[PDB]
Amino acid sequence: AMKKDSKAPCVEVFDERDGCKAAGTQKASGDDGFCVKVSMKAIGFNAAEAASVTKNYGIKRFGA
Amino acid sequence: AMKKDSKAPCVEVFDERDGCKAAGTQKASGDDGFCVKVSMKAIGFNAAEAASVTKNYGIKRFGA
Amino acid sequence: AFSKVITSADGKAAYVGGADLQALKKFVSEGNKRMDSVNAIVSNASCIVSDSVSGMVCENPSLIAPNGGVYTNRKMAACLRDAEIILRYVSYSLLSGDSSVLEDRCLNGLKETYASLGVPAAGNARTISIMKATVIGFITNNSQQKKLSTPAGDCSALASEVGGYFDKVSSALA
Amino acid sequence: FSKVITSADGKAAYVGGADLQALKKFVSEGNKRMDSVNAIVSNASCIVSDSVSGMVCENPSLIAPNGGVYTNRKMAACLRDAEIILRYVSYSLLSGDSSVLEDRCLNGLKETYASLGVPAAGNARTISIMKATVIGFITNNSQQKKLSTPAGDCSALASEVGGYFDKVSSALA
Ligand SMILES: *CCC1=C(C)C(=O)N/C1=C\c1[nH]c(/C=C2\N=C(C[C@H]3NC(=O)C([C@H](*)C)=C3C)C(C)=C2CCC(=O)O)c(CCC(=O)O)c1C
Ligand SMILES: *CCC1=C(C)C(=O)N/C1=C\c1[nH]c(/C=C2\N=C(C[C@H]3NC(=O)C([C@H](*)C)=C3C)C(C)=C2CCC(=O)O)c(CCC(=O)O)c1C
Ligand SMILES: *[C@@H](C)[C@H]1/C(=C/C2=NC(=C\c3[nH]c(C[C@H]4NC(=O)C(C=C)=C4C)c(C)c3CCC(=O)O)/C(CCC(=O)O)=C2C)NC(=O)[C@@H]1C
Ligand SMILES: *[C@@H](C)[C@H]1/C(=C/C2=NC(=C\c3[nH]c(C[C@H]4NC(=O)C(C=C)=C4C)c(C)c3CCC(=O)O)/C(CCC(=O)O)=C2C)NC(=O)[C@@H]1C
Ligand SMILES: *[C@@H](C)[C@H]1/C(=C/C2=NC(=C\c3[nH]c(C[C@H]4NC(=O)C(C=C)=C4C)c(C)c3CCC(=O)O)/C(CCC(=O)O)=C2C)NC(=O)[C@@H]1C
Ligand SMILES: *[C@@H](C)[C@H]1/C(=C/C2=NC(=C\c3[nH]c(C[C@H]4NC(=O)C(C=C)=C4C)c(C)c3CCC(=O)O)/C(CCC(=O)O)=C2C)NC(=O)[C@@H]1C
Ligand SMILES: *[C@H](C)[C@H]1/C(=C/C2=NC(=C\c3[nH]c(C[C@H]4NC(=O)C(C=C)=C4C)c(C)c3CCC(=O)O)/C(CCC(=O)O)=C2C)NC(=O)[C@@H]1C
Ligand SMILES: *[C@H](C)[C@H]1/C(=C/C2=NC(=C\c3[nH]c(C[C@H]4NC(=O)C(C=C)=C4C)c(C)c3CCC(=O)O)/C(CCC(=O)O)=C2C)NC(=O)[C@@H]1C
Repeated sequence: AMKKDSKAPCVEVFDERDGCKAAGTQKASGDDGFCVKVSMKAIGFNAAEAASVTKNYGIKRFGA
Repeated sequence: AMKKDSKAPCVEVFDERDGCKAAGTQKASGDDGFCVKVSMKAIGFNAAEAASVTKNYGIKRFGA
Repeated sequence: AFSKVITSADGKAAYVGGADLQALKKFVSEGNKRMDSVNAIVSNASCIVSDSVSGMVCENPSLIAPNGGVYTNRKMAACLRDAEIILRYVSYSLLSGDSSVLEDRCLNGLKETYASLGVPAAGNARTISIMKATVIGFITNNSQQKKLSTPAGDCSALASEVGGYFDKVSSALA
Repeated sequence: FSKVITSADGKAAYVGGADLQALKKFVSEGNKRMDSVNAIVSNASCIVSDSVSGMVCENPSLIAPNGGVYTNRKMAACLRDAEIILRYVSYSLLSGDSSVLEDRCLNGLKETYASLGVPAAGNARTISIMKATVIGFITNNSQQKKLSTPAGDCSALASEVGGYFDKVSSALA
C-alpha cells in the first residue's frame, strides 16, 4: 500500500574508474570503480523550486 | 588567510510569509516569516556535474 | 538485494559493488546500459520534475489560479514532491527490471487519495507524459541542452521499458 | 554573523524577527539586498556550471590532456572553487563589505594558483561570466528564469556585487 509518508527509493550510481576516491566513501567490497546505493528517504518540499515554477512556468527551456 | 580547507560561507534566505511552517525548522525568534541562516561549510566535489560539463560545455543554455 | 531497504523501518542505505554488483548486472538485461539509464533519471531528477510540472501549468494555467490544483507554494511544492516520488519509484523499477514496488508502494491507493484531495487527473496525466517524454529523450539522445556522458549506442529497448513503467502510472491515475 | 566565520566552529547562525529587521537597517536597501543574495544562492549550481562551461567553450584545450580542467577531479575542483568564490561574494553582498572575501578567500589565492597551474585567463573568463550571470538575475536580464520579486530597480546592488567580483578579478589577474 502507498503509505502516505513521502518515502521513495533514492538510487545513486557511481562510476569511479578514474580511481579518484573520496575519504570515507568505501561502503561495499570492490576495486573496479562501480557501486549502486539505494536508500528509502522522505522526499522533501522545496519552497525555492515551487516559487520558481510558479513564476517561470511559461518559459520554454532546454529547446523542449 | 585562505585556509585551503574549501570552506565558504553558505547563506540561506527564508521568506515564509505564506504561513507554511515545517516541523522542526524554527531556529530563531520571529513571526514575520523572515530568516537568514549562515554557516561555514566545506564545498564538496560533484563528479556528476564535472562529467556533465566535460560532455556538454559547448551547448549554449539559458539564452546566454 | 535492495528489497530489505524498501521494507526496513528507517530505510538506511544498502550498497552493492564488486562481485555482488557483477552478479546484479547479469540478472537484469543490458546491465551496463541499464545503470546509465537509472543514472540519467536520478542525476537529472530536478529538471525532469520541474520541466514536467511547468509544462502541465503552461498548458493549463488555471492550475495556479485560485481553486487551481497548484495554487499557493504549499500545493506547488507538494506537487513537485509527488512528481519526484513517482519518478524515483520509476527509477527503481528500471534498476530492478520490474514494477512490483512501484505498483505496491506508490500506485496502490494513490488515485483514491488524489480523488479525495481533488488533485486534477488531467494535470497529473500531463505531468507524467512530460516526465516520460523527458526521460525517453535523455535515453535516446534526443535531449537538446544536455547529453548523457555514455558510450554512443542504442538504448531503445530500455526506453520502451521505462515508458511502460510511466504508462503504469498514467493508467493508474487516469 | 562574524562569529560564524571568525571561528572554524562550523555552527550555523540564524537571525529572524526584530533582530533581522534591525540588521537590515545596517545595510542599504535591505529587502532588495536579501532578494539579491537569495538569487545568488538559489541559483548557485547553474551560475557555476554555466560560467565554467563558458570557460571551456571559449578555450576547449582546457579539457584536452594537460589542460587546466582535464580529468573529472580537476574539473570538479574548478567547479568547487567557482562555487566557493561565488559564496564569498554572496556573503559580501549580505554584509555590505568585502573584508571576509579578502581575508579568507583572496589572501594567498593568486600564489596558490600560480603553484598549482590554475591559469589566470581561464579564471578571468569564469569570474566574468559569474558576474554577468548574477547581474543578469538581479536586473531582470536573465532569459530562462526570472526572480519572484516586486518589479523595481536594483541597479545599485548590481553595481555593488559587480565590484565584489571585480575584487576577485583584480586579485587573480
Ligand atoms: C543559472 C543559469 C541561467 C538561467 C536559469 C538564466 O535564466 N540565465 C542563466 C545563466 C546566464 N548566463 C549568462 C551569460 C553568459 N553565459 C555564458 C556561457 C555560455 N556562452 C557560451 O558561448 C558558452 C559555451 C558555448 C556558454 C556555456 C556567457 C559567455 C555569458 C555572457 C557573459 C558576458 O560577459 O556577458 C547570463 C547573463 C544574461 C545572458 O543571457 O547572457 C545569465 C543570466
Ligand atoms: C531536464 C531538463 C532537460 C534538459 C537538460 C534537456 O536537455 N532536455 C530537458 C528537458 C526535456 N523536456 C522535454 C519535453 C517537454 N517539455 C515540455 C514542457 C515545456 N513545453 C511547454 O510548452 C512548456 C510551457 C511553455 C514547457 C515548460 C513539454 C510540453 C515537452 C513535450 C512533452 C511531450 O509530450 O512530448 C524533453 C523531451 C525532448 C524534447 O526536446 O522534446 C526533454 C529532454
Ligand atoms: C511549508 C511546507 C512550506 C515549507 C517550509 C520549510 N522550511 C524549511 C527549512 C527552514 N525554514 C526556516 C525559516 C523559519 N525558521 C525560523 O526560525 C524562522 C524565523 C524566526 C523562519 C521564517 C529555517 C531556519 C529552515 C532550516 C532549519 C535549519 O537550517 O536548521 C523546510 C525544510 C525541511 C526539510 O528539508 O526536510 C521546509 C519544508 N517548504 C515548502 O515547500 C512549503 C511552501
Ligand atoms: C575523487 C575526489 C572524485 C570524487 C569521488 C566521490 N565519491 C563520493 C561519494 C561515493 N562514491 C561511492 C562509490 C565508491 N564507494 C564504494 O564502496 C565503491 C565500490 C565498492 C565505490 C566505486 C559511494 C558509495 C559514495 C557515497 C558514500 C556514502 O553513501 O556513504 C563523494 C561524496 C559526494 C558529496 O560529498 O556530495 C566524492 C567527492 N568526486 C569527484 O568529483 C572526484 C572526480
Ligand atoms: C542509453 C542508456 C544511452 C547509452 C548508454 C550506453 N552505455 C554503454 C556501455 C557502459 N556503461 C557503463 C557504466 C555503467 N555500468 C555500471 O556498472 C555503472 C555503475 C554502477 C555505470 C554508470 C559501462 C561499464 C559500460 C560498458 C562500456 C564502457 O565502459 O565503455 C553503451 C555501449 C553498449 C553496451 O555496453 O551495452 C551504451 C550505448 N549510450 C547512448 O548514446 C544513449 C544516450
Ligand atoms: C533586484 C534586487 C530585483 C527586485 C527586488 C525587490 N524586492 C522588493 C521588496 C521586498 N523584498 C522582500 C523579501 C526580502 N526581504 C527579506 O527580509 C528576505 C528574507 C529574509 C527577502 C527574500 C520584502 C519583505 C520586500 C518589502 C515587502 C514587499 O515589497 O513585498 C522591491 C520593492 C522596492 C523595495 O522594497 O526596496 C524590489 C524592486 N525587483 C526586480 O525587478 C529585480 C529583479
Ligand atoms: C502534481 C503533478 C499534481 C498535484 C500533487 C499534490 N499532492 C498533494 C498531497 C499528497 N500526495 C500524496 C501521494 C504522495 N505521498 C506518498 O507517500 C507517495 C508515494 C509513496 C506519493 C506519490 C499524499 C499522501 C498527499 C497528502 C498527505 C501529504 O501531503 O503528506 C497535494 C496537496 C493537495 C491539497 O492539500 O489540496 C498536491 C497539490 N496537485 C496538482 O494539481 C498536480 C496535477
Ligand atoms: C576553475 C574556474 C579553475 C580551476 C581551479 C582548480 N582549483 C584547484 C585546486 C585548489 N583550489 C584551492 C583554493 C580553494 N580552496 C579554499 O579553501 C578556497 C577558499 C576558502 C579556495 C578558492 C586550493 C587550496 C586547491 C588545492 C587543494 C584542494 O584541491 O583541496 C584545482 C586542482 C589543482 C590540483 O589538484 O593541484 C583546479 C583544477 N582550474 C582551471 O583551469 C580553472 C581556471
